[PDB]
Amino acid sequence: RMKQIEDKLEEILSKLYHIENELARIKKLLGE
Amino acid sequence: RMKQIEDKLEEILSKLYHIENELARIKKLLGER
Amino acid sequence: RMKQIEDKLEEILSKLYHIENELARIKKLLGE
Amino acid sequence: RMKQIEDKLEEILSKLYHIENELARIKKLLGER
Repeated sequence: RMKQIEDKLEEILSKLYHIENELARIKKLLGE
Repeated sequence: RMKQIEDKLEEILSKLYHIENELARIKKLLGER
Repeated sequence: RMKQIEDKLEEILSKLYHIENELARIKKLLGE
Repeated sequence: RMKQIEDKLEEILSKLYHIENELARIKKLLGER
């Protein structure tokens, strides 16, 4: 059951990368 | 405990989609203003 | 080794709650 | 795989502290402006 966990974790990370890109766009809209 | 883990996984995944959608609304609000 | 994982997961969640509070403060500073 | 899991846990935990700190800088920037 490691693999079903690792799978979700990968998916979790990928959300965090997508969040980082939302915050890159936002920081630029903000003048930083 | 695996069920518990798996709940916790999902609960994290939901707060992530919620986070992403509150960011995406902030982003739209700054892009149109 | 479930418990060492569940532990980190709890900790992960707690970060996400803290992020939500950062975004509550920010949304109000933004007029929403 | 547990080592892999444990790496992945930590990698998520780092992007979380990084996320939190970029939010905290945005928050300061809007509170002082």
